[PDB]
Amino acid sequence: DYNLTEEQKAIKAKYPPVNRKYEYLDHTADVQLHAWGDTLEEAFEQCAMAMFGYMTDTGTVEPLQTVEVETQGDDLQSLLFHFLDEWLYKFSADEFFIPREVKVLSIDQRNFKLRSIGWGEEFSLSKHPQGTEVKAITYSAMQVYNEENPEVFVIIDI
Repeated sequence: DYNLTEEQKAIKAKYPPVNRKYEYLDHTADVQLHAWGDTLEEAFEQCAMAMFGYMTDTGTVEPLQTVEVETQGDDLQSLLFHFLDEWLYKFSADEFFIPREVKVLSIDQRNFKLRSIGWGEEFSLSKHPQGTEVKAITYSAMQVYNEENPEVFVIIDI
């Protein structure tokens, strides 16, 4: 939860809220993200939105521009890692993109390939509430469950 300007509240009211299927467990130097959904694809996209949700109130981001992230791994855990790593790099460099919403179109469970898409705009300290900088994705405790109730767990450094 953040404190919003009047302008930020107005943008949040103009766009549909994103359903939140994630939660945080805070520690001194890192945070565990837990995300879930009806599909593994939904658990992945919720994990990405949980990550960006730690940096700002993504409800205040306008869905002006579209950005695609495609990636591969050697298993589902490393696929998740590189998926989050690539989205974090879209934010931290180049176009400094912050997604309001992320969608995972497909995960190839055989080859560990993924296609995803996000809608958003350039991050800006004046338009977007300041949250906490995500310094890195860590790989020490990736967890992926891909049975009846898909869910993922990841630790990010702050």
